[PDB]
Amino acid sequence: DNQFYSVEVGDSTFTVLKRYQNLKPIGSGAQGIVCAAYDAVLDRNVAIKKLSRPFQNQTHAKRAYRELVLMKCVNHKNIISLLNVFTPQKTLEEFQDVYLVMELMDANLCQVIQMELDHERMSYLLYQMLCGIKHLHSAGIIHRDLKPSNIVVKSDCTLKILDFGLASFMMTPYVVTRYYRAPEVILGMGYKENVDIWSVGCIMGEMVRHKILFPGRDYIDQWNKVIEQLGTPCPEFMKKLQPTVRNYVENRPKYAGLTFPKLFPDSLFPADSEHNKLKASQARDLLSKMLVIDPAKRISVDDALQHPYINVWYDPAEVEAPPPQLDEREHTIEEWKELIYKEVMN
Ligand SMILES: COc1ccccc1Nc1cc2cnn(-c3cc(C(=O)NC4COC4)sc3C)c2cc1F
Repeated sequence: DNQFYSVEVGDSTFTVLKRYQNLKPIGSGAQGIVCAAYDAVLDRNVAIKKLSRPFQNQTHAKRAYRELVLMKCVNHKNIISLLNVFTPQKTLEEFQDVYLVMELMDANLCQVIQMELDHERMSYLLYQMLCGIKHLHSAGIIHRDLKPSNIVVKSDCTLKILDFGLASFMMTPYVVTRYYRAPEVILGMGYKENVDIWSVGCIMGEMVRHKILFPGRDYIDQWNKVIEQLGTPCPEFMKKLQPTVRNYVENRPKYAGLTFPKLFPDSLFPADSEHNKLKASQARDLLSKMLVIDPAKRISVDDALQHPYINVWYDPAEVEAPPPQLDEREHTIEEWKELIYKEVMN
């Protein structure tokens, strides 16, 4: 008689509204377990993510409340839009789980990275990534943690971002990915909008190379791979570092740094025709303006949107959606539960 029913996807239990049918697992998609389903009311397929007791600790709760708030705060075709938010529980007292429903896409960006892509679809994905990031920046949201696993793609090239990024101690055997974070994040520097441009460059370079550009067990190894390939930054960059990090970075073995022709040889790009020959040099040129250690010498979102490799997709109304209440501090489990429950019920 109630509007909910229970199914077992994996070893997880999905209690969802009776409008969603034929639940099957898909991918990881951060912060829990996600399902594909058919929505009988909308006559379309959807993705449903379960947030199991998001108020169980500060890290889970601060992020969950931040997501739930910020999603009815953005409106752009390359940023996640929720079709529905619900909890099967009736009261605050019994409140346990939150379910997020969104349009069903087809694949991670990780899977697309493994593929061998043409310039037309490559640049269109980066175009959509830059538009979504521009929208977030214009809404006063600087991500700082873009990664392929949090960007979903459709078969027709459409792309959406999922997570809104950073704002700590976890208990599970689930590890965070850090390879796409900017030197500002690795070195605790204070940042600006183009901190997300470094992440786009890491993604674009991985699409070309089919290898993580800057892998490592932690920031120690990750930093070595940055300076090994890009070289030690100029004395101006390091002047802007805090004394302690300053000493560790000044004393790291100096590296000359390879040029971008040798970092991404023409072998990695299609270049059997004249069109592909030109697009390869354009693609490599943008990479060299994005994979810059010093954020003062790093290209901005707006400048990269006007890059010849990118601007072939520009259209009058395509990022023209201005933002249509704020973060909190230290709360307890009881307080985060009530805060999250209110946002769910409105
Ligand atoms: C904050 O994140 C979320 C918030 C709310 C709800 C969900 C999410 N996350 C989430 C959303 C999507 C949207 N599409 N997919 C997806 C579908 C795949 C697939 O195999 N589809 C078959 C081919 O057509 C059936 S693969 C893949 C990555 C997702 C995976 C997700 F984890």
